[PDB]
Amino acid sequence: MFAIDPLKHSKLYEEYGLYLRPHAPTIRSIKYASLIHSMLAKHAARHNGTLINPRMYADMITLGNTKVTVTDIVTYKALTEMSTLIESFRLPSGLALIIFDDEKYQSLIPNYINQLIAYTQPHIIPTWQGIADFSDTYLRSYFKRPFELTASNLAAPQKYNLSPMTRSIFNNTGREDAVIRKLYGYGEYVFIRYEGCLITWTGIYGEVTMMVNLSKRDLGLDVGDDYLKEYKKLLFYGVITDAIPSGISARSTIMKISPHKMMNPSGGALAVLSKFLEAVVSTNVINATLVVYAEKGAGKTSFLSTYAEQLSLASGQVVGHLSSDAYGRWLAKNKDVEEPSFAYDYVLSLDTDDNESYYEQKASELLISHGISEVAQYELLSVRKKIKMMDEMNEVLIAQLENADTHSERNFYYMVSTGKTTPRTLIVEGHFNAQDATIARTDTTVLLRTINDTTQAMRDRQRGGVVQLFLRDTYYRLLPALHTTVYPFEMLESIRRWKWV
Amino acid sequence: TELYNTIFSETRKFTRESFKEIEHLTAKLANDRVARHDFLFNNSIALISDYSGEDSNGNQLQATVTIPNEITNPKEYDPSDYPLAEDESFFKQGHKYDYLVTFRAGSLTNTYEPKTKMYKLHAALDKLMHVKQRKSRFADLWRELCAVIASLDVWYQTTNYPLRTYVKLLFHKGDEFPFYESPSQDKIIFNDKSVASILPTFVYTCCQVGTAIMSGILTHVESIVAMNHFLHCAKDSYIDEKLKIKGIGRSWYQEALHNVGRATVPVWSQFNEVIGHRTKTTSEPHFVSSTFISLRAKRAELLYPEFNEYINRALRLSKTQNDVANYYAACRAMTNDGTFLATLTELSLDAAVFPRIEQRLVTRPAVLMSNTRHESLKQKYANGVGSIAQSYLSSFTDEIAKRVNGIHHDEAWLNFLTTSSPGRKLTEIEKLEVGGDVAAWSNSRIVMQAVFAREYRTPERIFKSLKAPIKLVERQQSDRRQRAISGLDNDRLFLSFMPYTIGKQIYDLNDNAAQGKQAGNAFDIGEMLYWTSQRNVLLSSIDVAGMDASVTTNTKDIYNTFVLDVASKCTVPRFGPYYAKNMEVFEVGKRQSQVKYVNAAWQACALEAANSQTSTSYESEIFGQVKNAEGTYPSGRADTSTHHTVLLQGLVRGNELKRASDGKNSCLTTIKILGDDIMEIFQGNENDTHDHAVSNASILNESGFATTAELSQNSIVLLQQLVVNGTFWGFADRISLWTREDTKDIGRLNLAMMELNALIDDLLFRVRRPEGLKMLGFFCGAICLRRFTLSVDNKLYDSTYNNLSKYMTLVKYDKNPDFDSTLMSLILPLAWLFMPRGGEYPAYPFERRDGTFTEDESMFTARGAYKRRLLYDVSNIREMIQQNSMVLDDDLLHEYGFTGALLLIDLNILDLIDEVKKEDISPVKVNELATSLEQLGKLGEREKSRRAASDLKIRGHALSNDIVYGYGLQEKIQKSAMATKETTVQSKRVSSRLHEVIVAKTRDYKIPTMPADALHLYEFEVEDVTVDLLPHAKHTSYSNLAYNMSFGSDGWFAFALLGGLDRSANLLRLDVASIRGNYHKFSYDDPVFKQGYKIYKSDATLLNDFFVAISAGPKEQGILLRAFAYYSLYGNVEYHYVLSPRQLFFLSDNPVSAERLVRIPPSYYVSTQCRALYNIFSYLHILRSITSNQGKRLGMVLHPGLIAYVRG
Repeated sequence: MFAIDPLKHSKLYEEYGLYLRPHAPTIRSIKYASLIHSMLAKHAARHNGTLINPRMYADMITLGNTKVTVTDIVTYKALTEMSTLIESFRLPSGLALIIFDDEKYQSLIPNYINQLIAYTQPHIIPTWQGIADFSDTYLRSYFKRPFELTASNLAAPQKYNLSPMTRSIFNNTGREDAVIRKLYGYGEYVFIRYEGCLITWTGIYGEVTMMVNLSKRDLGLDVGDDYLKEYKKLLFYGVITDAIPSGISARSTIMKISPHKMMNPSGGALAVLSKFLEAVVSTNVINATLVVYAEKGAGKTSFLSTYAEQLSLASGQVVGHLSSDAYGRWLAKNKDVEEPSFAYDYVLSLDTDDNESYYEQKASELLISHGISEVAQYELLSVRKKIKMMDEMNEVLIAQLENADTHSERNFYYMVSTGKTTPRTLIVEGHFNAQDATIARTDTTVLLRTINDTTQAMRDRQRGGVVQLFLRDTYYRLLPALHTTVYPFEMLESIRRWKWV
Repeated sequence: TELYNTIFSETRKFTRESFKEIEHLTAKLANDRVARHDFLFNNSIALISDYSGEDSNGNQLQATVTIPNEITNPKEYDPSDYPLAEDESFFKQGHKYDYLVTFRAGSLTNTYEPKTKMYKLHAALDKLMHVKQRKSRFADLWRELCAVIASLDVWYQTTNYPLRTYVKLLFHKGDEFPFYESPSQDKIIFNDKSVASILPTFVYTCCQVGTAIMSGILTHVESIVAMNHFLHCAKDSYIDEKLKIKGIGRSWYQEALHNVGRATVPVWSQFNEVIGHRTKTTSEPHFVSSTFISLRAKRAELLYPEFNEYINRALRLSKTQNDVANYYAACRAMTNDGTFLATLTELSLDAAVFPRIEQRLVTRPAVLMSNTRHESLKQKYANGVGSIAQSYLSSFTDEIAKRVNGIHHDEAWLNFLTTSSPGRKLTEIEKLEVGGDVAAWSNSRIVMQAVFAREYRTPERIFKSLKAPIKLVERQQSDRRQRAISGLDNDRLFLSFMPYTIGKQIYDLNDNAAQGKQAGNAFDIGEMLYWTSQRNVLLSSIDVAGMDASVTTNTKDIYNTFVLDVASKCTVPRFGPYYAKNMEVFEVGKRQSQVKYVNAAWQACALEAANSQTSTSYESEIFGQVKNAEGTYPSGRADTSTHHTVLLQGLVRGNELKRASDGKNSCLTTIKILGDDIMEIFQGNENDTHDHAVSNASILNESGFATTAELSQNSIVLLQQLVVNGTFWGFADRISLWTREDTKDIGRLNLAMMELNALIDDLLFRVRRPEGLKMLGFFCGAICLRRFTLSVDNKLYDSTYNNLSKYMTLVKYDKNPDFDSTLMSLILPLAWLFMPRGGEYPAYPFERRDGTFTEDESMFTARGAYKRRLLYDVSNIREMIQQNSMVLDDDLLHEYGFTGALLLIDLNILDLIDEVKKEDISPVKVNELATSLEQLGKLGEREKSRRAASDLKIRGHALSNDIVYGYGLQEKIQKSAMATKETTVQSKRVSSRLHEVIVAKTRDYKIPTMPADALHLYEFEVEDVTVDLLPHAKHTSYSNLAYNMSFGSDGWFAFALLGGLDRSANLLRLDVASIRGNYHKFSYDDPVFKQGYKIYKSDATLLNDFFVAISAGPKEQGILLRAFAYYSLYGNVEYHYVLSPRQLFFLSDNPVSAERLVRIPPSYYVSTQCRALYNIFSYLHILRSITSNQGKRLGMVLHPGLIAYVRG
């Protein structure tokens, strides 16, 4: 007995690569579980969406050791009906409750099954990359077992002991399903269908696996292609499934691409993003702002520019986007003017790449004061030696967040956010969580992760890469993952799922 | 005619010619406002300008009544006092005023078109000036001012004291009052537009200054100094200037006590006893005397120079510790106002809840184990303050995890909702719909939980809650800012429940928290009383300014490491929607992903710690929806106090361990923490104590907090209770007899007297003259609470009026042509103030028939059923026991008007009030919601109780549903749920059912006597043998340990006679508390015990069904069987008195402490429960009459009917 009925919701199981075996004791057992699901929904619809004794229901279904028989009758009527249904199955034991370890599966479990989970030891099936392992007892007994055709495996199905009524086909040959279906005699078989990709790369430390929400036709990549080829599609639609640091770099090439199941976005990420979109739409809110934190080196401006464009197009309003080095490039010009400007077009004109930041100058002077000039010099230090310098960098950071002066950062975001000509909806980037007291008043702050080894992106660039790596490590030491973590495809899916107008 | 010329004002006793006169004059002040304007603004009072007299310590002082021009001639309204930003999305960032600026009341003009920002702004400023200022506790504000002025007139017997000239110079504008309030419009309507804007708060200010004079804290010249300082603070903005110099005007007392030099102080034992007195030095160390320079300079440049000159006078002319105590209480009366500080929450929001960064940035722990979303499951600090806190906290994790494993957390969550939720309310009534159909309108968390109970196990509930905003709701308290507190729904409350449950367990493993001691008596201050009697001790009341705004996200991560350690060590399946399972996971060092077994609690704690959003959203009428910046602490949360307590005790004790590992000693003896309040006590040399205190201050600064270090040799502060050298300096100006937090009608007015008696008992040991406070409470009961109006039927009008006017005085109306059932005004007699279930207020001497007087009932007299003995004391109880009668003299009781009060409390006329009527949901829906709510934790306890209740029902023994445990949750849902969002007010009237008993009970109406009130017939004769005093009577004669316990006073002499309070001196505990109250907790006047004793006297086979229906455990089962056994044998006598711990603060709770004082002849001991009963008699009589007690031994005489009732 599954948490979600396969005879009713067959298409959801087809998404996981699981096809029902055609119509034996397993065949009788799945119909018995369907009858139990229908009976449970009927009994739960009568009392506030709940079950009146979930330990009793759990014992009767999963253990199969309880008979309730009329010899109040009203309080036990539903249990007598369930008892006469389970007694007639004549099973030697009970039906174990079966859950997949996917989040998209767990969101679709009915309420009464969730009420039964608390009084049952369920059978939890692990998922490797969103795909449940096909070698489980129940998934082998109830579903068709998949068979993978590759470029070396490929032959007619009579070479193996394959039959239409037992096996399903995973085409991983790099060829069309019609060509395999008419040219190798796979006409009567059913092919499993995946919509994303899984790529294995070459890493600094090994090999790196990446799940992508694009098809292999749309993502125009082959084995051997460079990491910088089709980089923006990978950035907008990819998630690296390895531990940090995963040594992906600009020198990475593709070892293998296979079709894989698409990722589903997280619930809390979509929740906080839809909270922001509700603030964008509503007329009761004067100013709406999204604060996005990211590690220094993640390529977050390139995504958030496109995000701001798509939000302007789907919304019909003007979206402003300050960079994460906005206050630094402002203060590197205006730290001596007694009454400097806070106009949005001036601050926006100072957000270019060819303006140096104030904190970069202070960190570069701090590195010169310790004789540090090179990446090889900086990497060669111990951890205590680095932390002793990052404490001095925190001393130069604290002076700009401690008060509300005219050159303070809190006043900077105040005079930009509450200006006349500034747009209503802003997207502001930050480097670390202590700016939560300093960036303008929001209710939605997220943390962004990309497909970027930030410490490898910083060592593979110019214009003071030592200062860049030093600031990355300082900001990492000040930025935990204490806000909700959001990927770029989740931020695009948030705009696509919001019903507009 | 006039109150300062009555014969009560000169004798302070009630004869028959004096009680009727006070009744007439207080009725004349309570009825009409023409007499109130005549009383407050009589022509015969001459305006005094210069004045002379004594200070609080008896030194001659001279002051002059001065009122500035800005109060009499207010400025016009300036719109730049409340600026906006350029976007006009909120008020300006640095804006000077957060409270009501003083201007002319007609100068504020809303000339703007509606649906405009300036229109909303001026409507809100109208609401600020007209609605936020009416804060009255009992009646209208002029009636409260009449009560204060009447009390001062009767006490001082004259009308020439400076507060009259202040009232006339501030409020006499024409022939009517300059303003008034209406409960129909709920605002202050101005009559004179030329008057100032802050001027309606000065009625309450004058009420507080008169309360301070009645207290003995301020003299008349000191009242001049106080009122001049308050008008000086009101010269520009009253609340802002009060808050700006609130600490400078108080903190001089340490320098004053330094310059005293020597003090002879009492000495406290470990075991709550005064064991001696010593003569110590009160000079301060050199690091304390360096702060005096900055305090002197800031005091000279900030304060009003009359108040500054008073402070320098107090610095010079003090010679004892009691001198500094008296001047300090005077400056507390001079700087605190009593009113609750309140304006628009948009003005105070940027100072109450806006986050801030101090000293330095807090970094992160190294993440050791991590989720597939890269969210932290396990983490550890490299070095810094997180490492220092975890070095102490990590030794507690395994014991706490063992404790957490043995808790059922679903039943704990349901008990947390039914009992002691932190916000206590959802702050507003909300709509409750699940499947496209609304269920109820409610604001209770338990009906909200019963509605959405089908998704308690569903994981999408948490992510749905992450989409909802966190609500903001404001607060009032006096001498403090507005303090916006947050409110959040049940699921954000559910995410913070397991961190609360984990951090709550550490209180049972240490002694460095203060939760165990809030009992309302002197046990709360016992450790400070012990450690301030010690020598070579350094006291530290270290204060962290604004802690909830100072806790950043990284500061939250310090407590999160401790929570994740305990959560990883434990084994808890099935917490919420979570269940224990294998989980793909990351680890440092490991390049691939591992699989670990993760229980439910660690999933919940990691998901809470990884998804953190603090920012409260306020819905404003001006600006729409206002959000906050992030990085505050919400404080309407489950783990709000435990977070700050755990974090501060971890930083302090880990600094102790860190100093030990660096090679330095610790001199720290104890710390006590309750969240934002730290109390450190160091003992040793000045070098070591200064080093350790500076290291604790620096390690708090390294954690991101700003600290003010008030550290002393001889004074300590915790939980607004100041102890100075074994002596409690109470704060009398923190209790407001006149203002409230919310505007609320009273209605019942027995509840009003109970509230007044509780506030009077709270002001009892923190006051200097309790007798004037008794007179002040008598007049606020005689003027403020004396009016009752009730709608009466037209055909039933005359026969109700004529029947009720024989015992009371009633004010009638002319006709009612337009409508039916006009309302009749009746005023209650003054005898209602002193009755059981009436006022229960301490009484003055009533004259008997012989010319003798009853006793002036002191501030320690018992309430409850013991007030019925005054009916017999007026009836000459000594004469009534010397000719063996029980006849109440109903004639003398009629001439004082006690019989009208007893007829009134008998006929329940004061219950007929207006009632807010709720429109309920269907009872099938109520049963459905409660049945669904029972399925969430500990299945089967309530349906067995319902089954056993039905089993008792069918055998002919029905139980009420508020006692049956399977019910009651049905009752709670039935009370707090509605089927609509609006409620109506239903008034009540007299009809034929009530008119019948009006006619029946008012023919003769003798006062009834039960057979059981023969126990009141006892008296005490005075022998010529002087009792011996306790040996601590000499140790408290130097430097009194309360403001009312000075040498010679009645509190001092009561302590010298009865002794102190003790937790282990329970000589008779069962036999005393039986005839007084309960058995252990079950009182005999509970429906539980009454129905149980009914089924006990019946067949015993139904008894176990009673135990199952009540669903009590076996220990309570045995206690309650022994309760029935003790009621069946020797349960006939019972006495039922009520005291309070704030009332008997330093004094003993045990009636056995009076057995050494009264000689009882042994021929009266005729039963096993005579001894405790007579001890209660002697104890309550000695506390009731301390004022005439001169130290003689008493001899008790009894009535033969009392002996006959105790025998059987």
